[PDB]
Amino acid sequence: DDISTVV
Amino acid sequence: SPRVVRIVKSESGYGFNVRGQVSEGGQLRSINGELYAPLQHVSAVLPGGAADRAGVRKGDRILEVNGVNVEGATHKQVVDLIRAGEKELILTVLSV
Repeated sequence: DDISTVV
Repeated sequence: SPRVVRIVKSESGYGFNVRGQVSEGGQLRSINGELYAPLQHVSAVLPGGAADRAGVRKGDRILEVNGVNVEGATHKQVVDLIRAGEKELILTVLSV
């Protein structure tokens, strides 16, 4: 699965 | 077509989320009818934040970060590039 980061 | 956006960090950050694959490389996929290796993309934009004000939109695919090509890049590589500057970020994006 793809992953996410808040930047 | 690809476009360049400059974003200056608020103390809350750039105001967007980046989403995509953990690994390097992978199957090609066309974006707006043009062929690319896998691209990370913008999965959220904070209303009124720096990215929003700069014209970044949900779904934008990220082709370059700070002048470095990130076609096929790992998520870590893209995040590390986003973090390269103290306060400025330049992206090449493709809106979908």
